[PDB]
Amino acid sequence: HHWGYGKHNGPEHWHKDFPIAKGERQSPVDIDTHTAKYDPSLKPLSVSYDQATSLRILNHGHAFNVEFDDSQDKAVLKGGPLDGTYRLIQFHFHWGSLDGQGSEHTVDKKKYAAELHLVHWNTKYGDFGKAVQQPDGLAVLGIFLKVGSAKPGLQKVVDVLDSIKTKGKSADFTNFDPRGLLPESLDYWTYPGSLTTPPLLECVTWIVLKEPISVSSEQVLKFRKLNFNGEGEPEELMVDNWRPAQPLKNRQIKASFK
Ligand SMILES: [Zn+2]
Repeated sequence: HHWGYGKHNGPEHWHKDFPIAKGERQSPVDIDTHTAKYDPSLKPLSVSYDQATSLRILNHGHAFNVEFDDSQDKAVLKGGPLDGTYRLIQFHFHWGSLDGQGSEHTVDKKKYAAELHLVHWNTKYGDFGKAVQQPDGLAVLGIFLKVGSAKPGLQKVVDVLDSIKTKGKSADFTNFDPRGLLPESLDYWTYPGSLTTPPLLECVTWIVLKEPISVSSEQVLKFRKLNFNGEGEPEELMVDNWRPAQPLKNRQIKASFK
């Protein structure tokens, strides 16, 4: 027995094993566009992914991660509300069983078909493990996905999903350029939050892009064919692996645009 997204081990149950689930800076949250404050002091985001080195893709049971080599400053995020350099370590998604749900963050209560998370850690802390124990340890770039036209740069990812259908499976995944997953504009909203899966540590500085990217129905359909279960176990489709919006509490959401 362990956490998951089912009726008996879902988000509503996590607080029992991870008390911080009821914390003061939990994520995701609903972004109220009319209450978010424009902050002129916010610097533009600086994304340097030209030297990114992807290594592998694996199904860990709650989603699939594309891992990158983070032994050097190859793919980094700087600027915006960030102080220092943050290295990209992995990216993953959160999707639904239907196109009307799947994203973790919501905009004026609107849900998107999926949400992409690019996770980076503050180099000042030496490694990811130490970074998660700090309030400014991680920076996660959130991108919404809506169903429409196909996204060319995403196809490489969808075509290998068949090789990592079940929990525990991994496959070599080299030379993937994450730049093909970014929208045209880099305008964003930002707020202090947490990881959206256990251990739910409150070490994240969220950067949610205003502009979603479009993916085709066929592309998202392939995501839905993945399994939560391991090989040789009853098939349980990997869908709705998203956590519901949490109370904003004592926090303010800032916007880089007005
Ligand atoms: Zn995530």
